[PDB]
Amino acid sequence: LSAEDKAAVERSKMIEKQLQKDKQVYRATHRLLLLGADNSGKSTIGIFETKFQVDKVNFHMFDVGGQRDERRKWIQCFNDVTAIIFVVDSSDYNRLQEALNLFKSIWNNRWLRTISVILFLNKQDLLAEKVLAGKSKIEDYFPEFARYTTPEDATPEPGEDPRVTRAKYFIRDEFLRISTASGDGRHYCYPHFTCAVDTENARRIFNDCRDIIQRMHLRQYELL
Amino acid sequence: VQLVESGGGLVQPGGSRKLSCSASGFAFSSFGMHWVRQAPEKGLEWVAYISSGSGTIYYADTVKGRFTISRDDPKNTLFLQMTSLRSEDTAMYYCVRSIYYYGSSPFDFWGQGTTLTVSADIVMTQATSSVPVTPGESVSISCRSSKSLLHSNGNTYLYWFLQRPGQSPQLLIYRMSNLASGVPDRFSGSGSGTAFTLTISRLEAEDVGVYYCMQHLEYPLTFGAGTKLEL
Amino acid sequence: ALLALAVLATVGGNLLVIVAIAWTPRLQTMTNVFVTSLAAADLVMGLLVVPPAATLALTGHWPLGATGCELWTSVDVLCVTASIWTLCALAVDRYLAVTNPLRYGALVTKRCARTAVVLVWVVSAAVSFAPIMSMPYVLLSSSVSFYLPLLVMLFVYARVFVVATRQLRLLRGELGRFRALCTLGLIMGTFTLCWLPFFLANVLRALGGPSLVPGPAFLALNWLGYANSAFNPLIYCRSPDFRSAFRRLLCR
Amino acid sequence: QSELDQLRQEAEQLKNQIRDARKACADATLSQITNNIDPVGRIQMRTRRTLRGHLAKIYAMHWGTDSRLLVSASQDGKLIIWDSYTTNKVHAIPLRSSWVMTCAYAPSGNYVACGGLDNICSIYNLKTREGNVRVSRELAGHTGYLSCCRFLDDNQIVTSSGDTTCALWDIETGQQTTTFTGHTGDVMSLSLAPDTRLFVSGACDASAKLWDVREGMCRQTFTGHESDINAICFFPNGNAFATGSDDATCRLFDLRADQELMTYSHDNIICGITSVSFSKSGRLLLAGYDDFNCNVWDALKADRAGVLAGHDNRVSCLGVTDDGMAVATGSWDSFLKIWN
Amino acid sequence: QVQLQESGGGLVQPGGSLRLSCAASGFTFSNYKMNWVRQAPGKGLEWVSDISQSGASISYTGSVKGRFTISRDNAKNTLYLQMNSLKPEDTAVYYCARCPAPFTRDCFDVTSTTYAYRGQGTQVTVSS
Amino acid sequence: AQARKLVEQLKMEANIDRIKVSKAAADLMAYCEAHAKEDPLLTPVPASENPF
Ligand SMILES: CNC[C@H](O)c1ccc(O)c(O)c1
Repeated sequence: LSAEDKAAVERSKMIEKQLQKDKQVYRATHRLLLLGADNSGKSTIGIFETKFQVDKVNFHMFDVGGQRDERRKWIQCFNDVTAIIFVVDSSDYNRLQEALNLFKSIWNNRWLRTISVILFLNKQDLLAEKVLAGKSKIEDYFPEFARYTTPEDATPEPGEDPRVTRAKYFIRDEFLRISTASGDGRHYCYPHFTCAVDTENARRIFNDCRDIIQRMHLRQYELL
Repeated sequence: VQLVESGGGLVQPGGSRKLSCSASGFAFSSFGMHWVRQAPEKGLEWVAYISSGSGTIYYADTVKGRFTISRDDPKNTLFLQMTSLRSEDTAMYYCVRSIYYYGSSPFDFWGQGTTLTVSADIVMTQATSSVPVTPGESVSISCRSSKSLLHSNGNTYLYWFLQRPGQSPQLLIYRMSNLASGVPDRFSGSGSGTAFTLTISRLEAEDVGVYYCMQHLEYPLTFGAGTKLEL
Repeated sequence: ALLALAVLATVGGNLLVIVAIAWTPRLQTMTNVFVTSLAAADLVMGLLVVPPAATLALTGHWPLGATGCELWTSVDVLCVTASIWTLCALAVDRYLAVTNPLRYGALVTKRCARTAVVLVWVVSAAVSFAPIMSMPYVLLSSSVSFYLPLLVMLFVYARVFVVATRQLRLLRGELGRFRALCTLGLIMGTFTLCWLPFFLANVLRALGGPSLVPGPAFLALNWLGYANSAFNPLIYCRSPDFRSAFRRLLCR
Repeated sequence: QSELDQLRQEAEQLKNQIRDARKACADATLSQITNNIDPVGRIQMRTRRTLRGHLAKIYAMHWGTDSRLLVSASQDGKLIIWDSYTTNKVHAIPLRSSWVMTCAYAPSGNYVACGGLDNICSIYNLKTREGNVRVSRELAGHTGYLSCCRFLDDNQIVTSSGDTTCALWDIETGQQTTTFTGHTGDVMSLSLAPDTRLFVSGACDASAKLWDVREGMCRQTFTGHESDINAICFFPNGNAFATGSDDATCRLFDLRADQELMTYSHDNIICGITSVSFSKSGRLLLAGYDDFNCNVWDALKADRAGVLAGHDNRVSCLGVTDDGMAVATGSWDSFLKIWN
Repeated sequence: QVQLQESGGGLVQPGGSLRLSCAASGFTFSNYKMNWVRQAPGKGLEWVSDISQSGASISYTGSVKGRFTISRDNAKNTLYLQMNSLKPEDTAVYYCARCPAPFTRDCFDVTSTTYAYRGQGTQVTVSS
Repeated sequence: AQARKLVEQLKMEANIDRIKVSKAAADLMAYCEAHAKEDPLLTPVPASENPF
């Protein structure tokens, strides 16, 4: 090994030291993919990146919004994120089936089969206003709503009309049915009712990511 | 890219003195630094070297134990702490930048230099220490080494430097065949182990000076006597 | 007899575990830093401890001499202490991974792992070499080598068991809208069955006349304790990556 | 819609005429005339090098022209130049966006390029007087992710993108000079001809197209696959190319025959192809798959000659040196392997 | 190449019946999950129904449940959609769409504006 | 006029002067046999001149 070869080796070692320093911060950061629609309202919740540090833990959420309507190719880049945040407009019954289809495709994709999904049902105030209005009917778009009953484990807010609770929990169970139909436990769905003036969404994401990683650690240690 | 040296002065036959070289215009932290002196009646002489990141430090036999070389990357400054100065240390000291990776060009830039006045090594031989030329002609100079500079890597660690009168030396050929960036294509380097030749086809003005051959095979770097191209 | 079988099993398993961790970048995790220490301790037992005991049992006397007996006893004590404290460190690492999932990477880093391993080996060296460097000793050494790691592992694994059972029940409730016990029981039961009787009898030898338990029973317990080194690769290297590395190395 | 009916009619007529014209040229098959040549034998390559240092999945790699240096792109937002002979890291280039999808190395070795979900192709100067690597130009104008980029010279680069288009760029001015339109789905790969006068592209429409760089028009269209084409590679002599798709098949197309020559598939292969390449003689076709493995194919006989096993995750990229001396494979396990 | 030809669409009265057929060629029909997609005038493309590779799993949109029946003939490489009790809201151009990749339960981008593996469409008009 | 553009492109593509498949296969085989001598991947190279 000539002197220049040794110097090149030393430069390579310096590069490796820098790489290790970068590896620390890379492992300390959790990446989230933000998915939704035009009317979902995910902007309140061409890549729109944001960073927040709830409880000293760093989170980095991405919103891909500069592509065409076909997403079967570029969505494979996000096979290693901690969680996917799916935002739906709960008050829009016309677009509900499109959201359900997108959720099913995400859940059953070969490369996205291990990613847990945090489900945000965004416009709950609009949902309550539409349900109490009585003009629009859920059974028009979802015929099975007529045979649906409120779950025994439902926890409605005091003062909330039982009709609003039934519609809310039916819409939630629509996604939960897809989530529980496959995946055999490698990944989970965390549904949350949201609002345009909600200030606790970061805490919900923090708790969901904590649960996801704890479940992953339990699974990898043969503790289920 | 600029290298500026400061700290020279007249010291007693013996004493201490610190030389500083301030760097600006390039990534100082990514380059290895060398100190090169030149006695007023002699050619270039390698003094010391500090690697990028200060992991490797080398000294010449004549200064080991008396000189200390250091760098402070925050301020982009190179230091040469000299103690117990002797009568043989009267010279002009250059700080030379050198980057080391596959295909790099070490010794590419030399500083201006600061003048200091006191009150198992490869021998590089350069015959014909004087050559008269005429503009518009072809000239050729040769440099011989005690040991073959081929390393079985395919690389021959032989370097050519040109020092114009009153200026700092500049790199011409690195690794015995590659033309340094910013050098006219008239210059050409060729040769084999222990026998090297530098060819200047159709020499023009500003080509006059002293040409030095240097080896980079084992780190006690040795220069040639200089060719001293004349008119 | 079964002596040679145990020696080859221990040496081969632990050496294979060490080599698989060393040559596979995928297996070079933070948890496997402690697995390397456990495998090194078990390998050194299987190489420099068990065959001396077999030779002494067959001949009735250690052939090395006065220095040989002291060196053998000290090496045995050091290896046992290192193995048990490495098991405790593995338990603590699992506890931190489970109960602090988000901050686990910052809590248990590379330097922390190397420092913990070095501290474990230094403490075991001190415990083993205290009589030669400088009833009370038996009690104190046994309490620092077995009982404290036992208590720490029991607390850690009770916390882990509670968390795991709660999560399993939550998941079962989630999936029914439309194994921690086996793993933890194996991990704790193997260690407790292997080493608990020996240290129980040891404490008995100090506190109260040794007669309470005769000589042959004591040596048989020690041999029952030695079996823990052969079982450790099975318990702590059943991960699919470990099996894949084993399949690659043996077939190549 | 009588007018649209008429236009669909003319297109059906021309597509049945083209199909008939191609049929009147298939006197025999490639497998028919190569049945009398000796089998290539069994090829067994060994992992000679393993390049470690990337912190996440490797998405792309490109060999240098000197067949010693190579550049790799990873999810960690880093570009690394490697010395394959000594495993030394020559440069480490941080990237603004971590969603890179392609990387390229200029044939002169002075520049590297990269791009991805940012819809921008960034050019990096490797030889600066300041001693560091600086971004030299950010080529903007694509509306859709960058999927492939290749240098023609130090001032010309061809890109493929997710807006079903390809572009020819002038790096000095940063402006598109030629736009290649006609694909229906996302263009996933491109391959320059040896003379760089033409290039082929594969898109997410089960079709491949041949383009003229100077004229900027489509010359021929090749439609044999059944799903999206992920990889494309020109034959060494420039008269053919190979494609890999999600149909779990590789296919060979001839330029002057205007039809496919052979299919490389087996009933037990059900995984899509991510990358293809040729040995410098063209006799061997190497293809990477989703099942963590790479297959070596007898290109003239459609026989599997060997495998390249040893990656722990999906093989994302594949390349062969300009002197045909080695093969480099990138994978989602964050490692690169050199095979021989 | 991949070709999908839709036929059987026409003009019917409310409460009438129609049967649509989608003949496929250029790919292994039995390897893919198949879909029916429609586009009402002045509206975006809407998913209607899907049939699995073997036909065991069937899904319907809510607006068509109980009135539409989807089936496939793997031997004949054709897809059907029997439509009963049609109402004026069903007036649209019906497209026979195929999932992009084989052996997958997921189906991406079948309702996109420009999807390659989709037919030209057949017009169904329900009016009195 | 997307249909008109597609029809024009198809008209352009229908003017290609095609050659026989047998000739193309023969030319591919000839290239492969001619350049088989310089192919390290085809013939494993001895370790003496193998850079890896
Ligand atoms: C000879 N058998 C020694 C046994 O392994 C042993 C281990 C640890 C101890 O602290 C001890 O007092 C004895």
